[PDB]
Amino acid sequence: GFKAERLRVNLRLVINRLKLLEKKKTELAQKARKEIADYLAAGKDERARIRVEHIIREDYLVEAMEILELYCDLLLARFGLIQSMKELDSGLAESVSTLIWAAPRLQSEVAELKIVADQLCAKYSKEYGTVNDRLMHKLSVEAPPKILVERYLIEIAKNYNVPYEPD
Amino acid sequence: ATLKTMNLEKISALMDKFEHQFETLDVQTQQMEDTMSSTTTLTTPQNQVD
Amino acid sequence: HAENAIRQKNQAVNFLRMSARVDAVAARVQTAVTMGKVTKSMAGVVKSMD
Amino acid sequence: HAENAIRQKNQAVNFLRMSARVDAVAARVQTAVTMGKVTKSMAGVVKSMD
Amino acid sequence: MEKHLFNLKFAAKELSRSAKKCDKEEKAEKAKIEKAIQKGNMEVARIHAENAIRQKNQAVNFLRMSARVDAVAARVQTAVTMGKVTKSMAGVVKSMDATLKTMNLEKISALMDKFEHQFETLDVQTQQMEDTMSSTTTLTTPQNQVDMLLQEMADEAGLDLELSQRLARLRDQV
Amino acid sequence: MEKHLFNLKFAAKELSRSAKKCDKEEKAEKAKIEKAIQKGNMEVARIHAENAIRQKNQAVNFLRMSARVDAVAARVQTAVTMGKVTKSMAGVVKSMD
Repeated sequence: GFKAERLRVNLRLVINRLKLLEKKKTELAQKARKEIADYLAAGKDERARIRVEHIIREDYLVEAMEILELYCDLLLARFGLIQSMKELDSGLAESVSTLIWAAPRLQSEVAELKIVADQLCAKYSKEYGTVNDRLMHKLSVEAPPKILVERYLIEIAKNYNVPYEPD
Repeated sequence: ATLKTMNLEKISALMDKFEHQFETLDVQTQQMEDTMSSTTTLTTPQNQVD
Repeated sequence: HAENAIRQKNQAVNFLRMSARVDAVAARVQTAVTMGKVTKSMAGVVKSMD
Repeated sequence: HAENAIRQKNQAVNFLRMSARVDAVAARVQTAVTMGKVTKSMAGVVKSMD
Repeated sequence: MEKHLFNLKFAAKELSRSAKKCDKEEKAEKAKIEKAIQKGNMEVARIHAENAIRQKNQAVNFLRMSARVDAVAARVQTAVTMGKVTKSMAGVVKSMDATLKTMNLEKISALMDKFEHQFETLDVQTQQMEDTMSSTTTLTTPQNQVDMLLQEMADEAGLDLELSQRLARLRDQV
Repeated sequence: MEKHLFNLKFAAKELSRSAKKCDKEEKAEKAKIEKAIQKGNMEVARIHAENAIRQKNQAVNFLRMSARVDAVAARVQTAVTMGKVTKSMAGVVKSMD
């Protein structure tokens, strides 16, 4: 069943957890681009390509978390309309749909999205028995392109003064 | 054990109750000081303080 | 501190006036006690001379 | 340390104003106690003179 | 959690003391290398050399382990302290809930109105008390003597601030 | 509420002493950085450098936590004092009644 105060509390918890995960994962990217530069200085290149695939996935994850933080703050702003109306607003449909979409995709790191999506499905069970395309691309379980990887290596080599040769 | 006996929802409720009870206590001390001034108005004329 | 100073001033005036009144009544009660002692001593003189 | 210093400043202003109010009420309760002692002593004087 | 915090801080201190004693034993083994080369014993010199290199790298490993355990012990220590803060704030919440239900704002308002009105009645009491205390001892304070004494002692400081017969004759008239 | 006020003031003092000892250990680790670079041990220098940065940021965190707990302890202390004032004024009211 839908409880409004539970949904408000869990949206604030999602905001706080996503802020902490953004800070922590940007610091982990700082830590790991140095070891990608260490692999490039040691000479192993395909190893550095796979580590770059890891860090590209982490950076897409950070941008996905700031998109979801934007949408949860939008629900905290329009929570009066949420608690008042019974029909889903057009300004809320994108946010509610992509949070219900992204909550199984981010079940591990943010455990309050499961509760937020359960409350939103209980609120709009009449509609759900839309989703942001850029957010779906950032949550997509798909390997990044090789030119993006090579380009990523180029700027790592430029920052850490390591000679690297692309394809 | 501590994070199952005191969830983040229980922390949020406890902190909202903390903040609202200090709001009510500040209202209490405000009307207390209002009475404590009105009782002893005759020893502090406003013109003498001015 | 200004309303404290004005309060201490008027408060001291009130304590001074109360002290004046209580000292007046205590003086009259003290001469009551002394003339009662004089009355008892004169009654004892009357019965001893009788 | 700057927000600590501003907090200690405004906190000291609040404690000073609370101390002023409680000192006003304590002065009036103290003259209540003293004039109650005066009232009991004058009632004792009345019954002893009676 | 305080026992495990104590054990983590003790483990960090043990790793730091192990790094200190290994850096001391490195210098001792290097002095033994010098004495063995002065005596001309190259197998003894190689044994003390691999001892010195082992004590060096061993001290680096103990130092890095001590750094990691000290990081985790710092975070467990702020865990313990903020858990104490959480329990104290929950106790403050329940104690204020008890006091604010047994003494409402309506009860404060009634108590303060009764406080103010009782001091009004007490001020009326002390007023009529002082009125009687003046009327009893009127004969020791004539008003004319107090008036002339104030006039005298104000003229001395330089501040500068009969009727019964007239009213008796006017009562005699009408 | 006096026990919880004592525990909050003790927790603020513990966080302040933790910030002091971490700012002391930062200077100790920086002296160890200097000695390790004079001896030529760069891995030891990096270990002591990350120790020094950790003690610095750790001391900042303990200082901010001590500031928050000291704010809440000040407000709980004026809660306790004005509750004592309220009980004394209620006793004055019933005695005058």
